[PDB]
Amino acid sequence: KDTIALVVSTLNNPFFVSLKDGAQKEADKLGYNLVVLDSQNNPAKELANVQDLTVRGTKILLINPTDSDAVGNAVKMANQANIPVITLDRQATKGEVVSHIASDNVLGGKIAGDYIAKKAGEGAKVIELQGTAATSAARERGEGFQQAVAAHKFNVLASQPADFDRIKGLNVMQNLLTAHPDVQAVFAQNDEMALGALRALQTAGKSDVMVVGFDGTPDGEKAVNDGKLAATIAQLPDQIGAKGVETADKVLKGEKVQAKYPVDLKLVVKQ
Ligand SMILES: O[C@@H]1[C@H](O)[C@H](O)CO[C@H]1O
Repeated sequence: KDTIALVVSTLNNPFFVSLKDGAQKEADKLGYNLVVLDSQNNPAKELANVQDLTVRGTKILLINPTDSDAVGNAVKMANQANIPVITLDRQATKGEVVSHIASDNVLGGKIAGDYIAKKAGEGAKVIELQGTAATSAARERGEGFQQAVAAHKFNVLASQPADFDRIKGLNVMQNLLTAHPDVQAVFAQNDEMALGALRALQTAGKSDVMVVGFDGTPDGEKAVNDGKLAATIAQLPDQIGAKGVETADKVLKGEKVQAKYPVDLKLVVKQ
């Protein structure tokens, strides 16, 4: 069996666990050996992961960048080693990439903003918990959210990165809460930060604040169902992973593939 490598940004996020399971199930299906490497959100670790794979007989590299701008050196090393690179979920700003597979994060952010305006009303006072700064996913969701801010005249009280992490999202929201107790709604750029934000609101006794997450992970869907999370934009991580391995197969078989493959989003609300 030919080996396909999957370098994922982190395995400490349910979203990336499902992405890995999607790839594993498709690799099993198509008869490939799948090696999984965790970069642990560290560009230095990511680079070393890629350097080690280029000599393991890896035929194709599926990579989820820890940083869209810094991953360029790793992609270029794969390029020198003649190993095709497919990015999943986040882009690579530099280096040659065969195909990129992800959601429309600009649309995702806009839909989140529109839903908030529908519930909390136009001109609502909002806070935004942004993802890791140098990732295409976070940059795009902020951009889509900025279109909603302008359309619905939201008053953005504060906007700060909590790095797609639940504990950080918790602490950042705790601090912004003390400084802006008049917040009406919060857009968290992933479900982990949205879950952390809910816990901060719980600790602070603020039951009145509407929170919108992003991903539709098991925990995020449970919160929406329990009525704790107002909504989440569901992604299809398992299908981003499957589409990556499927696309890896086509490349290895000499079939040309599209440069971009979108994966649908869906607004998830209770009922
Ligand atoms: O799309 C993914 C998911 O939202 C994850 O939760 C954080 O990283 C983003 O790039």
